[PDB]
Amino acid sequence: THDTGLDYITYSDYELDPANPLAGGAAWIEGAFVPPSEARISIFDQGFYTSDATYTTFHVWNGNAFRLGDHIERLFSNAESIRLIPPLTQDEVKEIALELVAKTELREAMVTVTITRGYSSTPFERDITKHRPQVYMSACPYQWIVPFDRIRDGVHLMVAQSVRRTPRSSIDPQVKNFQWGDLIRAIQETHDRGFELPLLLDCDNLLAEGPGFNVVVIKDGVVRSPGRAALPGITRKTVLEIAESLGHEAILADITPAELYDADEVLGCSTGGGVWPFVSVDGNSISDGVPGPVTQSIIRRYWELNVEPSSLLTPVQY
Amino acid sequence: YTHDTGLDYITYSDYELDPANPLAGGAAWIEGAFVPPSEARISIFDQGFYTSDATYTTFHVWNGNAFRLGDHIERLFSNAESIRLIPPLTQDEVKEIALELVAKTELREAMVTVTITRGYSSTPFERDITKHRPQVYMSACPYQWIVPFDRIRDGVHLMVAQSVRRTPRSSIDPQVKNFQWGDLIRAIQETHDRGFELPLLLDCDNLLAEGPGFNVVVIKDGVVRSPGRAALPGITRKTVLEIAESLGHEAILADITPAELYDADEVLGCSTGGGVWPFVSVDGNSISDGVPGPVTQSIIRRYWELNVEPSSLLTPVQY
Amino acid sequence: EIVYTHDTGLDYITYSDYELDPANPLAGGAAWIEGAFVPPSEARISIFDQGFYTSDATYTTFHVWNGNAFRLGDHIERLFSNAESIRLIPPLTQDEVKEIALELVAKTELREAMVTVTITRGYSSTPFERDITKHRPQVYMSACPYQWIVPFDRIRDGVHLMVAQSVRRTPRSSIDPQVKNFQWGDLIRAIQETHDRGFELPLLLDCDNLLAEGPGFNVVVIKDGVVRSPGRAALPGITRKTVLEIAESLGHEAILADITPAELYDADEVLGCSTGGGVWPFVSVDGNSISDGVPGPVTQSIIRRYWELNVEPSSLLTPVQY
Amino acid sequence: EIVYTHDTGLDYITYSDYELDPANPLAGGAAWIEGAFVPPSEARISIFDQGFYTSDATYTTFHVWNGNAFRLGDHIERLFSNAESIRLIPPLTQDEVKEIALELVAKTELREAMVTVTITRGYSSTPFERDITKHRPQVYMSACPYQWIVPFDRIRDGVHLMVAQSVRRTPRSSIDPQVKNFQWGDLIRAIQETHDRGFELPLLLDCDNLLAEGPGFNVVVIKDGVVRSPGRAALPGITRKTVLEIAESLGHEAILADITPAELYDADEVLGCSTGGGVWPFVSVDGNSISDGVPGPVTQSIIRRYWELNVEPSSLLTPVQY
Ligand SMILES: *[C@@H](CC(=O)c1ccc(Br)cc1)c1c(COP(=O)([O-])[O-])cnc(C)c1O
Ligand SMILES: *[C@@H](CC(=O)c1ccc(Br)cc1)c1c(COP(=O)([O-])[O-])cnc(C)c1O
Ligand SMILES: *[C@@H](CC(=O)c1ccc(Br)cc1)c1c(COP(=O)([O-])[O-])cnc(C)c1O
Ligand SMILES: *[C@H](CC(=O)c1ccc(Br)cc1)c1c(COP(=O)([O-])[O-])cnc(C)c1O
Repeated sequence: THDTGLDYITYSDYELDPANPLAGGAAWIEGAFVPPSEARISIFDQGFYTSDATYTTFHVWNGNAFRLGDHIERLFSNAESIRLIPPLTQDEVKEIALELVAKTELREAMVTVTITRGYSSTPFERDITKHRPQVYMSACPYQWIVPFDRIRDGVHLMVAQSVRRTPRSSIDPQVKNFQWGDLIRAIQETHDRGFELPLLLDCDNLLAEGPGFNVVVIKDGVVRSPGRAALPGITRKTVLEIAESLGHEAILADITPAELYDADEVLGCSTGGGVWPFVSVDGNSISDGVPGPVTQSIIRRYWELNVEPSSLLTPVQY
Repeated sequence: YTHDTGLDYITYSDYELDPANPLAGGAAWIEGAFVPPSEARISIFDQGFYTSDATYTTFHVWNGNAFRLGDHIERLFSNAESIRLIPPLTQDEVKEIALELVAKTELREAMVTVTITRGYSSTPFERDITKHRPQVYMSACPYQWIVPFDRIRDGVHLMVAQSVRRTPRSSIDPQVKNFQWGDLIRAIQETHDRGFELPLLLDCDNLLAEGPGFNVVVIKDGVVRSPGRAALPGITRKTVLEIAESLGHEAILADITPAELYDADEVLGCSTGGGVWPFVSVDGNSISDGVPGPVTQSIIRRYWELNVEPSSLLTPVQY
Repeated sequence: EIVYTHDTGLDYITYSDYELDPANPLAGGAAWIEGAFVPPSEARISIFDQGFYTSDATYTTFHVWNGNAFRLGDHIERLFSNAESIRLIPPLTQDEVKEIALELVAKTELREAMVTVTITRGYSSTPFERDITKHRPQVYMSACPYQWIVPFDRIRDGVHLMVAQSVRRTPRSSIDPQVKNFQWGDLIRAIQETHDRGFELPLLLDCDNLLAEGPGFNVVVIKDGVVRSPGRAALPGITRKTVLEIAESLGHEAILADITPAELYDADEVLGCSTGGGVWPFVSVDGNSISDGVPGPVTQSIIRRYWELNVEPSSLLTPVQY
Repeated sequence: EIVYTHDTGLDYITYSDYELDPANPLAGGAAWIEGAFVPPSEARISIFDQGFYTSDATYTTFHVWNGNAFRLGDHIERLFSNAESIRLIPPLTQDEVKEIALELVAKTELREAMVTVTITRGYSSTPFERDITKHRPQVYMSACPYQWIVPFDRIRDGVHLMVAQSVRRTPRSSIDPQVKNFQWGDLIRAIQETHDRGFELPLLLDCDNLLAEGPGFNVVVIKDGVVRSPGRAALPGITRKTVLEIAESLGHEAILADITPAELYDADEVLGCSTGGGVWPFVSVDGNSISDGVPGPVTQSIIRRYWELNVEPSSLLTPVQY
């Protein structure tokens, strides 16, 4: 829990049971519910040594899971893209994940579901029937990519020059993955040059995405986000739906660096922190330099959707 | 842990594993402890897993001797430096621990992996770089063969991948050994679809790159060439080019076109995982007369001699 | 002997019935160069024009059918936009270009024609010029008989497509395909590969292995009643624009998108489009049949409607004053 | 009026002392087009030549200094090799090309000159021609006064380099930089960026973010006595070849290699080279000084030796018969 300093983001008023060994954090590994200190996987799992895996991360707020159906549908689609047959159904995954959160007692949480090729085979296996895929889960306190004061005041963005986003013809960014070699290089560049977060470009020098977040660009009342070298984010989807509710045209598109610098407003979005403003790029102010009014309406409406009763929410049974 | 090979130049050791030893035939070193394979586990909160923020190397032991251990650990530490990772052990400390690990398994023929990660005490968004706490993990297992023995003798059928290309140096550098195999796995899958044995990937410029776990070498008019850019600087590759120079051939790193691959006199593959083997066809097209060439055969034999003949390439394991 | 008409064997494509005046030295073909209307044999440019030796130029090609120019306004707007993208200031206005081009066609007496308008950086300057004010851009035009990228029997029966493997479309970060240009090094390589492998036309892929375009044409892919065409590594074609408008009028969702090779092979229908020939079907890819290997019904209705739009009085048509 | 000599301010570069005959209509500049020797104002080509509208062509540019052609054999060999790479069969032999080119220079009376030889696919066919035998390739030549990519004072004092960020060199998988070509879309963008950011010349990177080349020149990087130049995304320059030979003669290791931006910034010395100006220093990159910001000693000895090779009797020189 925290006091946020923002009227639209609150936190539950509760205390964790110290008699419960899973309280405040836990994992599900090979059929067992375990505490964080016992949450370990085999070094012989291909999910480690060939990163042969995909995943998704959903969140729980005030005791409700946000867009669980969308999340598990994306996970299973991503698994299909890499020819991975999950050993559980979508319904089974949902039930186990919700149970895991319940055992932690966490009302505000992050829940990761990972599917790997497993430890019963190697990448050179001739017989595809010999592969034995694994599912791993973890539930932890909600994590913030940017702090609360920066959600209010905005963040300073940098366009990376020493690295570009991996092409779809090598390792597809539309498949959520742990292969962050390029994304880590971008973070390191950000430390060197003295900025807060990086945005990468693609092979054609068009806007891609950042480490753990999508970017959105607002110009003359039109709301645009990168369609190609970017994860199809659930937060992004929500942002574009909100934009349409407010009477704006909202579309996926190819966006140039010139268009980024010349934008009315710019924002970032992710399951890990929700929505926040980007007020400058490479030290150049975006319209002056303070969070724009369309961005502010979007941020407020997003957090309303986390609490107002709808089909977007699934109650956790504690 | 042993085989009859059917080849005069590859011979396993004649011995038996002690069944009273719980580490016999396989073991790992994890967070200061020597453990059996079933207890060899790492934290899911290690960044080496969830951001693949790690590098590694794999060396081998043959007839009780580690092969080119110094070169291997030098490459590992160089790769760590390339990704700004400060190892928590020295090169000497790593060598001593790795050799002890093998000794405890009693394996005379083995594969030994040394991995360095960013660790589990921090996250990718950490503001203070001093807060990172890197980890070292090791494992020792029986020697593994990327191709079987009959195929080392008779040759392998290669495929040039069309649905995927090797990750560029401007995204994830192939010259840093890494676990980020998304492209390499796609290539293996394409090989199953099209009915071939192993794949070779191309780079962004449609020049020869490398394969999943191996380098490629191309021989034409007595000149021996291997890809210099989109390829790991292999220790086996290095040995192959040294052997070629010994035999009086010009041996160089270079940019190689697909046309040059199809028109080659000889083609071979190399890796710590299996040594050296011939590639006798590409996309169903024969390389020369479709049988292993004579320069390839001399290289294969000489490689295995170097694994047994007493030299500075060898380091004895104290069993 | 200039060929300027044909019997097509198709009820929806009909040439005009007329004769060229042999007393006219510009009849059947002509050019506009440095203020002068000239015959083809005198249609020459300076080797010192940067439009040649650095290919520092852009262009467009429109057509005339049964005495009417098709979508002239859209064509000249795209040309001027393409010029702006490469920082080239045209020495004529859009209106002036339209007037000169229409006159040129009139002088040829051609009722069915292809008209190319080219803008170059010129011959008064070099690429290393320090003072940008010293550049003196040039406009060149030519008008010729209508040309067909594919023959009439293939418009009816369909064409055999090949996906290129030895070459890829130049990236937007080097030479932008969204700017019409003469820099065809990649496209010519693709054509040569089609001769090697024994196919009729090539389709190139982009850096991400997504569908791009072909030499002188855009590609369109139809699946479960949805009509899609490549948005990135492709010229914003005027024929493409017309095809998508027609699809919407038939009640289909019609969009620009990123399209995979798997999707191409698994398509219900595939077609090609260009000013140079209109619209035609692609019935196989790499020797694999698309559906049952015959032109699909959505494609057929698009082809027929396209040619109807070339004759039915609309704002898409501009009459030539012969 | 025609400028054909200068006082250079440099002891190692000296023009010839002579006067052009004003009775000669080809004096000071001329071209060879379709079998005819013509003056610059009549030097024109057909707009229907594919060398224009599909840039389906390759070329080379050699120079003449103090009445001798420099490395003519190497130049014509590269030209014929480049033609072969794009499946273009030249309509003249290498000997015929040499003889015609030398005659052309002789007719201009120029002792210091630039000579361009171009081979195109021609005007007797189109890119869609089914029968390869129907292609009729053309050769075009021009001879002009020697041209300087950088002025004399900058050869002495050095040039300010910029690494381009808005554009990258066309990949070998689209349009090959190892085939000399007129397809300069990326190179022109780089020049434009140089005007925007306030620098003198640009250097482009390749797809892997490694050093490529510049517009009309190769780059060379010197570090701890080792001399290196980009091997992949770069023309195999004749000037580059000469520079590396000179480096070996001075006792330096001289090699083609993959070079990173970090290595460029950290270099002891950096230089540029081309037929169009010879050799010159690069003293800063993106406003950052290379070493102490003045031309390095290895660079200076290379520059001087290059110009010695242009005058000292050797097999590198072919005399023009005036
Ligand atoms: C390393 C691949 C291996 O080390 C390995 C080990 C066991 C097996 Br069954 C398969 C592969 C590798 C190389 C080889 O370089 P070196 O000879 O080990 O120094 C080459 N290229 C890639 C991409 C690799 O991963
Ligand atoms: C334009 C190509 C042509 O206009 C053309 C003209 C005549 C012939 Br015989 C062949 C080609 C082009 C397009 C499509 O242009 P639009 O649909 O007519 O506006 C698409 N892609 C490329 C690369 C082109 O050059
Ligand atoms: C060749 C460029 C030239 O030939 C040239 C001639 C005159 C002028 Br003012 C400018 C340029 C070129 C090279 C260098 O090749 P070489 O050393 O002359 O054999 C390198 N890279 C490119 C892209 C070129 O065009
Ligand atoms: C995944 C982002 C996360 O799941 C995540 C988890 C914890 C933290 Br502290 C930060 C981020 C991801 C996204 C997110 O899109 P979505 O809105 O969660 O669907 C976007 N882009 C990339 C590359 C990601 O990895």
